[PDB]
Amino acid sequence: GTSKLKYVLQDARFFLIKSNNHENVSLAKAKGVWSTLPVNEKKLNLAFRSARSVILIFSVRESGKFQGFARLSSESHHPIHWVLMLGGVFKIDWICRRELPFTKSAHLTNPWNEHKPVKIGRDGQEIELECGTQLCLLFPPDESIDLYQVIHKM
Repeated sequence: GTSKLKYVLQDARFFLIKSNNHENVSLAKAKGVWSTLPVNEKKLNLAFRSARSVILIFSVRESGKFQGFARLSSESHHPIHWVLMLGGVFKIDWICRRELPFTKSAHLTNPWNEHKPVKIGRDGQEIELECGTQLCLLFPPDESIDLYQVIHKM
């Protein structure tokens, strides 16, 4: 179903994460971690304290797709063999590891990026609540995920 997912996303904040390559997203999916440049690290740490859930939505540049989404479980902390100055490491719990093609989100506009389609945005761009909720609800359901343990972290 979608009910526990909607509960996790209630009053959440959402951020677009852009990566240059698939290897870094695969590592993030395997290890449950992400790292970003200081300008975005400071914004995510502020957001983590400010909201019940902070959601990162991932897209590999040139792939034409999102690769999934995850929820911050910590602020950053200060090794990971990323394919490239970076900040600390955020722990994340994956909510969906399935892909979503940009063609399926063409009806969603992000007010915080001039109402451009939600696929458009620099790494770290915040996605407004309604747009981000609907984007997450478009992903295929990931039946390998149990949101019970995520709910307990809130």
